[PDB]
Amino acid sequence: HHWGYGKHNGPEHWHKDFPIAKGERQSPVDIDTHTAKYDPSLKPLSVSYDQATSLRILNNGHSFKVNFDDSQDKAVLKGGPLDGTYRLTQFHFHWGSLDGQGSEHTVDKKKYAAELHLVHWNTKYGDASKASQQPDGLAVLGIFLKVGSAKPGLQKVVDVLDSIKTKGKSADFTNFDPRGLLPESLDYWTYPGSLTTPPLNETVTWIVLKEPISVSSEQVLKFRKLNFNGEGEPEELMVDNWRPAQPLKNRQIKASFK
Ligand code: NA
Ligand code: NA
Ligand code: NA
Ligand SMILES: [Zn+2]
Repeated sequence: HHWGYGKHNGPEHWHKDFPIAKGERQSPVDIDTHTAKYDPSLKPLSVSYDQATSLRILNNGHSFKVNFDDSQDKAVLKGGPLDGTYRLTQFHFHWGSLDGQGSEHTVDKKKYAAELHLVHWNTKYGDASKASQQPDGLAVLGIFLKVGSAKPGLQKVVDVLDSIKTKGKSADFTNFDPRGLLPESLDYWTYPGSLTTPPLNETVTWIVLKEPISVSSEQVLKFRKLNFNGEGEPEELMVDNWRPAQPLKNRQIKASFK
């Protein structure tokens, strides 16, 4: 009886195995754009992805994930709310059964069709496992997806999904450039939060970009052909793999822009 997104194992059940699910710094949250305070001292955000080296893509039964070779000082996030340097290790997505839902964060209660999470670890902790345990160990760059015009840089991802349809499948996935997934603006909101999947560790600085990327209906439809199940099991489409907004509790969301 593994955690998932269904009626009997979904987000409302997670707290039994992972009591931190009811903690003080859980993610995602609704971003109240009127309450968020512009912070004129945030340093400029620096997203330096030109030497990123992708390795493999996987269906883990909960999302699809592209892992990067993070053994060297390449693809890094710094500045903004962050102290030091955070190294990209993987990205994955959350998406809906319909275009009107799928994101984890919301903006004034608005749900986007999907959300991209680029996950980075603080290099002061040596690798991602140790970093994942520290209160300032991880930084996730979150990017909303809306349905409209195609995102050309997503197409190479979309086209490999047929090869990882079911849980447990993986494939080599080299030379993917995550710069092709970024919007024009780096305007963002930031707050202290958690992983949005078990174990829900409260170790993430969230940086959520204001500007969504547009992807086509056809691109997101291909996400929805993935399966939660393993090969040979009854087909359950991988859709609505998003955790809803959690209580903000005492937290402040800061804006990088006026
Ligand atoms: Na990792
Ligand atoms: Na853009
Ligand atoms: Na769900
Ligand atoms: Zn995620």
